[PDB]
Amino acid sequence: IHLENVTEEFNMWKNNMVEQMHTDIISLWDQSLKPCVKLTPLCVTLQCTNVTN
Amino acid sequence: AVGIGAVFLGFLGAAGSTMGAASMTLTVQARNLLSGTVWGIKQLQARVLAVERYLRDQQLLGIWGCSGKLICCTNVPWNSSWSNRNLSEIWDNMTWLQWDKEISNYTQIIYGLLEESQNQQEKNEQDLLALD
Amino acid sequence: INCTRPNNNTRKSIRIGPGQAFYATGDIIGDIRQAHCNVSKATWNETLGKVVK
Amino acid sequence: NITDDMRGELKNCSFNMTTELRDKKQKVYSLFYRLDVVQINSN
Ligand SMILES: *[C@@H]1O[C@H](CO)[C@@H](O[C@@H]2O[C@H](CO)[C@@H](O[C@@H]3O[C@H](CO)[C@@H](O)[C@H](O[C@H]4O[C@H](CO)[C@@H](O)[C@H](O)[C@@H]4O)[C@@H]3O)[C@H](O)[C@H]2NC(C)=O)[C@H](O)[C@H]1NC(C)=O
Ligand SMILES: *[C@@H]1O[C@H](CO)[C@@H](O[C@@H]2O[C@H](CO)[C@@H](O[C@@H]3O[C@H](CO)[C@@H](O)[C@H](O)[C@@H]3O)[C@H](O)[C@H]2NC(C)=O)[C@H](O)[C@H]1NC(C)=O
Ligand SMILES: *[C@@H]1O[C@H](CO)[C@@H](O[C@@H]2O[C@H](CO)[C@@H](O)[C@H](O)[C@H]2NC(C)=O)[C@H](O)[C@H]1NC(C)=O
Ligand SMILES: *[C@@H]1O[C@H](CO)[C@@H](O)[C@H](O)[C@H]1NC(C)=O
Ligand SMILES: *[C@@H]1O[C@H](CO)[C@@H](O)[C@H](O)[C@H]1NC(C)=O
Repeated sequence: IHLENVTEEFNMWKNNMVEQMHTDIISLWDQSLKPCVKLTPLCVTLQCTNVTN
Repeated sequence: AVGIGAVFLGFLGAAGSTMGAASMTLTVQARNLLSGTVWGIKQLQARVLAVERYLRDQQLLGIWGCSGKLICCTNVPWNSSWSNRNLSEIWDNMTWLQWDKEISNYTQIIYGLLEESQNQQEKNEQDLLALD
Repeated sequence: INCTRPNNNTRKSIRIGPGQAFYATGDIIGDIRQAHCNVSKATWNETLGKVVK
Repeated sequence: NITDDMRGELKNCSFNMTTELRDKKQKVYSLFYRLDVVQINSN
C-alpha cells in the first residue's frame, strides 16, 4: 500500500539482506548435499586416451 | 476501484499525514506488531524476539498508569524547553518522523519522570484509601 | 613454575587420502634431551610452612 | 648413543600408508614416544 508526502533515503551499497541472502543460498546449497554421495573411492589411476574421432 | 480510505486505514498508511489525523488509527499498527531442519531455529528466535519486544512495551505501559487504554494521560507538565512549539502547529503541521527526530534527544528523562510521578500517585492513593 | 621441552621439533605433513592431512614428528635437530619443570626452592618451603601453619 | 640400561623415549617407525590415489602405496616414517606403541607378536 502506498505512502505519501514521504522522503526516505535508500542505499543498495550499505544495504544488508544481500549479506544474509548470500549466506542462506550457500547454506541451502550445502543442505542439498548431505543426502548425496561422496566419491572418495574414485580418485584412482586413469588409463586415458583420445576419443574415437 | 478499491477506494483510497482503505489504504489510508492500511498498515503504516498514515505515516505521511499530520499526527492529529494519524491519531485516528493505532490499532492496525498494534495488531500488525504482534504476530501477523535448521531453519526453524532462526524462525523461532525471530518469533520470540518479537514477543520479547511486545512484552517489554506492555511492561513499560504497565509500570505507567495505563495498560490497555492505548491513549493515556499523566500528571507531569510539558517542559517548554523541550519543544517551544505552538500547540496549534504540532497537530496539523508535522509528521511523526520529524516529531521523533525533534524529541529524540529528550529521552529517558520523561520515562523516569512518568515512573516517579505515578509512583508518587500510587503512594498518594494508598494513603487516601488507608485513611478511609 | 617454569616448564619446558628443550628438544627442537620438526613436523611433517602426510597426505592420507583425497584432501586429507596428517601431522607427524619428523626430524629432531640438536641435543636429544628430556622435558622438565622447575620451581623456586625457598618459596615452596615458605608456602609449605604457611599451609602447615 | 644408546645407554643399555636406561631407555630412550623416541622410536623411529616406518610403515605403509595410502596416497592420494588408491593404487599407489607409500613408505613413510615418523617418530613416536614409547608410551603410545606396544609390541605385537625374531623381528
Ligand atoms: C572408449 O574406449 C573404450 C575402450 O575400451 C571403448 O570400448 C571398446 O570399443 C571397441 C570399439 O568400439 C569395442 O570393440 C567392439 O566390440 C563389440 C562388442 O564385442 C564388437 O561387436 C565389435 O566388433 C565389430 O567390429 C569389428 C572390427 O574388426 C568387426 O570385425 C566386427 O564384425 C564388428 O563389426 C568390436 O570388436 C570394445 O568391445 C569396447 N569395449 C568395451 C568394454 O566397451 C569405447 O568404445 C570408447 N568409447 C568412446 C565413446 O570413445
Ligand atoms: C610397507 O609395505 C611394503 C609392501 O607391502 C612391505 O614390503 C613387503 O614386506 C614383506 C615382508 O616384510 C616382503 O616379503 C618378504 O620379502 C623378502 C624380500 O624379497 C623375501 O626374502 C621374504 O621371503 C618375503 O617374501 C615383501 O617382499 C615386501 N614387498 C615390498 C614390495 O617391499 C613393507 O614390509 C612395509 N613396511 C615397511 C617399513 O616398508
Ligand atoms: C630449531 O631448529 C630449526 C632448524 O631449521 C631452527 O630454524 C632455523 O633457525 C636459524 C636461526 O634462527 C635460521 O637461520 C634458519 O632459517 C631456520 N630454519 C628454518 C627451517 O626455520 C630453529 O631456530 C631452532 N629453534 C631453536 C629454539 O633453536
Ligand atoms: C591422443 O592425444 C594426443 C594429444 O591430445 C594427440 O597428439 C594424439 O593424436 C591422440 N591420438 C592418439 C591415437 O594418440
Ligand atoms: C540532539 O542533541 C545533540 C546533543 O545532545 C545535539 O548535538 C543535536 O543538535 C540535538 N538535535 C536536535 C534536533 O536538537
